[PDB]
Parts: sequence; structure tokens; C-alpha cells
Amino acid sequence: ARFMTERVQVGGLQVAKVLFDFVNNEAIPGTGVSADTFWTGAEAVINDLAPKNKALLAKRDELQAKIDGWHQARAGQAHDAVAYKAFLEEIGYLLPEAEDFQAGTQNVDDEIARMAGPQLVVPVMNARFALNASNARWGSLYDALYGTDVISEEGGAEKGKGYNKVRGDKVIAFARAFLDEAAPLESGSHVDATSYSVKNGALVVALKNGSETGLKNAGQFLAFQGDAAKPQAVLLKHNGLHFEIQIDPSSPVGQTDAAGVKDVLMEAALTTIMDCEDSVAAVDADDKVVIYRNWLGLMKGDLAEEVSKGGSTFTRTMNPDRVYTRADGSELTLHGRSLLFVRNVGHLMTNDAILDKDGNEVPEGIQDGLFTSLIAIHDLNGNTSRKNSRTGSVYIVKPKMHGPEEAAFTNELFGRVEDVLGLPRNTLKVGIMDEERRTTVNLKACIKAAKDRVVFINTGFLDRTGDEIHTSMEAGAVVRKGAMKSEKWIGAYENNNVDVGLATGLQGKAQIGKGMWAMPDLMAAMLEQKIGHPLAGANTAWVPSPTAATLHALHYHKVDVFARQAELAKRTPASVDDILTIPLAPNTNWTAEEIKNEVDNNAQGILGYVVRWIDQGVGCSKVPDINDVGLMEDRATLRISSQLLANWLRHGVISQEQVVESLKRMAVVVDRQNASDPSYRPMAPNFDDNVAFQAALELVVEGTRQPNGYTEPVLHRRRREFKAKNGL
Ligand SMILES: [Mg+2]
Ligand SMILES: [Mg+2]
Repeated sequence: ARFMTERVQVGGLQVAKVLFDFVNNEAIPGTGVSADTFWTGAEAVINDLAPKNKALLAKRDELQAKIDGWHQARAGQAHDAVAYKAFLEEIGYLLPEAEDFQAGTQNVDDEIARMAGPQLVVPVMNARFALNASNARWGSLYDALYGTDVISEEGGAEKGKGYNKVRGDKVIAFARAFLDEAAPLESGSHVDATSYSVKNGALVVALKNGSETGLKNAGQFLAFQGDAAKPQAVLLKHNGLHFEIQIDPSSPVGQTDAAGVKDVLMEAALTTIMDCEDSVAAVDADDKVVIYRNWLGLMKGDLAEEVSKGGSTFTRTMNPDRVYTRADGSELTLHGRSLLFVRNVGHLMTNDAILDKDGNEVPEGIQDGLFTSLIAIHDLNGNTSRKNSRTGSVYIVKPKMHGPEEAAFTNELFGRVEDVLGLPRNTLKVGIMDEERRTTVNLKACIKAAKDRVVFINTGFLDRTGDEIHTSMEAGAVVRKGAMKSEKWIGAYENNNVDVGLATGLQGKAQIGKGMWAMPDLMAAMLEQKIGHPLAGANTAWVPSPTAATLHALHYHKVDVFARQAELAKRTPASVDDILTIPLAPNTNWTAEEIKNEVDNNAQGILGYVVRWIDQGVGCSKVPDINDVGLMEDRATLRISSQLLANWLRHGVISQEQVVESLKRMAVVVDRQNASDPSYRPMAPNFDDNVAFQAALELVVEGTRQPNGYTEPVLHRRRREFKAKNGL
């Protein structure tokens, strides 16, 4: 028997037993909501909103088909932008710009509304990653520098396995230069400090020449830990972000330092998105329970994992808040943890963890809203040892929405969930991903549809490129994947998001955010390049790891984002006509070598990701590209690569035999790259029977058939196929 799920009858619903029991025995106790109340309300929401959800998806399909037909009816003609835009308007794709308004969201935590800094995104299915992300609010700058390529190993500065002082002295010097910039002394350089102490309410820095100095701006000093005359830490603030100079002259690093400094502790990942979507693989009730159970551990504060470090073992847990003494004897407490959002899945998928009264699968987005909000009640009512929101809000990221009617449906869904759970109206806040064309070109109206719930807008630029390719699939051959960043549309898309965010009053109430740095080991490059995100007026942007959060925090000390937003609020707004410029290749006269490099690079990226998704249920993998650069891959990069190959195939840039040959060749490369993993099974040489290879092949050769180019229908089907065959 194929795909087996044991269910029980719950009113008119059929609920997977594993999920029923998880909700009743783990999520519900401590919320003050009875299981009967919850399940009866859930069934009402499902029965009312599932038909609306289905009609929204039918509308996507209808519009894509009309666009397909529009280009087909104009095969071989030069693109007529004016006729295209009248068509998009007449069919209801491009809607009138929304009337002016200001967002009304209230009760937003400071990390979102009033601060600028990094935002970490991690798969919530991995409890170790989730724990580290919760704790990444504070990060060791010395560890981030010593451990990454920010500091070159040249000149005998190798990391090695111990503490290489040659390297460590470079780390220390980099950090002193940061201190000179972010907390300048009135005289001299932190490089010459011999002592940090507190006297008469001010930081006093003794220098090697025997004099003492204060800070140039003495108000940057806030508080300390330990004795004022010999503090263990001094707490500073700059651009709204905190950092500690940590002092211990008996520590291995401290005893090499004239002032005993052992580290600089940076306030780093202000917020974290615990992901249930593009970075996880969860295809059935068993997988979804694991997801929900980790979110539950975060919301109750008891998420914990045993880890082997040193020779022994200890239990990793969520860190407490941090306590400091002010010079007047009062106590100052800082949040010890990143403020958590949860990313629900979007409107597309259904799953068979719940069947409705007609035996149909229930939309997964509706389920996530019910279950993740139920679980968040543990935070809202204080049934937790680790508070998340201090304002009575839950922060849900809603991805992959197309246009303002779909934003209104999320607003409606969240209100219905609140009613089921007895939550005050607008408790459930929404982070709106701007990552689909129909949202971009209607963005102001999309925000307006959730104007009292909005807590962010963010340019998921990789999904957005995937939608760009699928939407104009029939128009012609698109440019190479690496050429997209220079096309007209994408710069206008990024600027539009900031312009609309500022014009709709998000400042002071929500984040205007930007995308993920996807090269986890190229931290020197990240430090060079990602300053562009705060310079663009985004008060947050995505990083892949706690280390990258610590390093990206340095950018917010170089750029005052809110002041930058004031400047950018004056510029001419981005043009929808630029956004409507389809990234078609001027001609298809690429060198045969150029074509081979594009096909091979996409084929490797697809296969390196898909094999781990299908065989191991891993939704986020680092995959070397054909230059051996390690790329962080999730479903959004798979969407781009599969859709580009489908597009080149559809327009005869490449042949099917060609794409198949490249996939087989790059599969062998992928197998080699994974050969040292004992849990890895190769794809070659039996490609016909290999589920993962067939999944990759389907996404490419049938890329034109996937709804808006989404990869989940194939991945979910094939992962379940693999799980069933192997007893997983
Ligand atoms: Mg905290
Ligand atoms: Mg997304």
C-alpha cells in the first residue's frame, strides 16, 4: 500500500493520529484552550477557507495561461510594452495603485520596529540550528573573525587546531580598529589601552603612555558586569546596537592583551525566522510534527539538545537575558535571545495530515497558521521559561503570495485563527515576502490588505527571479542566471520595495528587509558587499548563520539605517515600467562553451540540492558550483535553476538529449562530492531507478508544467516515494 498515514475521525476531519496526539498531548496543555474547542474551530476554518484557497490558485493558473497565450499569439514579433501593459491591466493582473495610507500595526517589539540589524533564517526542523539561532542575539566577534576568511591565513596565520597567536593577534587588531570606529576615545587608540574601568559614572581607559582618557561620546557607555574598578565586561551602545568589551587577564586570549581583553561580544541576530518553508523538507504528518514540536520547544523555552563538545557532553539550551550594573547601582537587563518569527508555508500546497469531509487534502498554509499560532499561545500567556514577544504579538512570515487578494486572504485566515483561539484581533502579525511578480507590481495594495498586521516586507529576490522566468516562459529565451543581477527589472524591484515601504509608513512599525547572503564561507566577501543592504535603507537583511550575523552586525555600525531612510524617502520612486521589462536574451548567440557552462552549472546545483532533499530529507544544503564556490541552496535557487533550463529547452537553446547528458555527467560530480558521507547513496550509475535523479529530471524537462515554477509538487511526491520505499 503506497503512502500510508493512520488517521482518526475528528468531527468531519480525518486527522493523522501522530498529529492529533501531538496537538492534544503536547501543544494544547498549558494554553487554556481545550482540544475540543480547537478541533471544532479548526474544522470550521478549513471548511470556510479551503474553497477560497482553491479559487485563488485557480486564478493564478488562469492568469499564467492567458500570459502564455499572449506571447504565443505574438510569436516572432518585437515586444510591444504598451499593448502588454494594457493586457495585464485588462485581465486583472496589474491593478490600479492603492490609495495613500499609513500602516496601522501596533504592539510591535523593538527589535523589528525600532532597531536595525541582521535577521537570521534557519530550518526549524534542525533543533541544534534553531537553538544556536535563538542564542545568536549575542555573538563572539573574535570567534567570527578567527574562524572565517575575514582574517587571511597568510604569513603563518593558519587557524590550525589550537590557538595560533599569529592569527589571534590579527583578530585582536581588527577588533581594536572596530572599537576605534564605533566607540572612539577622546585621545589615542584602543590599541594602546591598558585598562577599562568605571569611575564617576564614566568609562575610563588607561593608555600605555600612562595617561587616561574617556570615550569621545561618553554616553555610549551604559553599564558593566563585575566590580566597577576591574569589570569583567563593559557594555557600550552605538547606532542602537550593543557590544561588550569582555575582560579576563587570566584567559588564554586575555593574558596576551595589554588590557586583559578577551573578546568583543556583539549584539547580532536581533531577529530570527524559524523556517517551516523553503529550508526544510516536510512532506507528511510525521515530518510536520517534528517541525511543530521544535517550534513548541522554542515557545515554551525548553528546547534542548545534547551535544558532545570537549570530551564530555552537555545540554545546549536557550540562553537567559543578560544583567548589568549601572554606575548608579540600578540594574540593566538586555534580551539574551533573538526575537522569533515563524515562517509558515504559503498558499500552494496541501498535505494528507488532515483530510476534510469530502476526503480532500487540507491546505498546508491553513494548517500552519492554526498550529503555529496555537503553539505561540505558550509565549502569549507566559507558559514559558523564555519569553519571546514583550508586546503580545506572534510574528508569522507568509511567503510566495501573488497579489493583494492573496494578502487579504492571509489577513482573513489570521483573523479566523484568532477567533478559534480566543486571541485579541491582530495578535497575529505578518511578514510579507515580496517575491512574486504579481505582488511586486501591486505591492502597495498588498501591504494595504494587511495594513494593521504588517511587520515586514522583504525582497526574496531568488524566488522572485524564479517567478520572473516562469511568468514570461513563452516570451523567449532569458539571459544566463549570472546575468540577471544586471537586468533592468531587478534593480527596480529592489528599489520599489524600499520606496513603497517608506511611503506606506513602515518606518517605526516594521522592517524593510533584504535578501540572503548565500556563500557561507565567503565571509570576507560578505563584509565587503553586504553593506549595500543597509545603504539601501533596509533595517534588516538575511544571513545564514550565527557567525554571519555577528559579522553583518558590523555593517549597521558603519551605516545609520534610519538616517539613510530619511534621505532615500525623497528620491523619485522606482518605475513599474522598468519592473515590467522582461529579461530576454537579446540574441541566443552564446558560445557553445558558454552554453555548456550555464547548463552544467545549473544541473550541478539542481542535483546537489535535490539528492539530499529526496534521500535525506535535508531542505538546505551547501553545494559547490562549477567554480567550487560553496553555495547555500534552498527551494528558491532550485526554482531558478530548473526554470531557466526549462526555458532554454522550450526555446531551443538546448536539446533534451543535451540537458539529460549534462544531468548524468553532473550527477557523477555530485556523487563524488558526497562520497565521504556514510549516509550518502550515489545516483549513478542506475539513473532510471534513482528517485532523486528522476525528481531533478522532472523539474527540468517538465519545468513548464509546474505551477508558477514551484518545486514543491515534485519534491513532495518524490520524497514521499523515497520514504515509502525505504521505511522512513
Ligand atoms: Mg531575550
Ligand atoms: Mg519564500
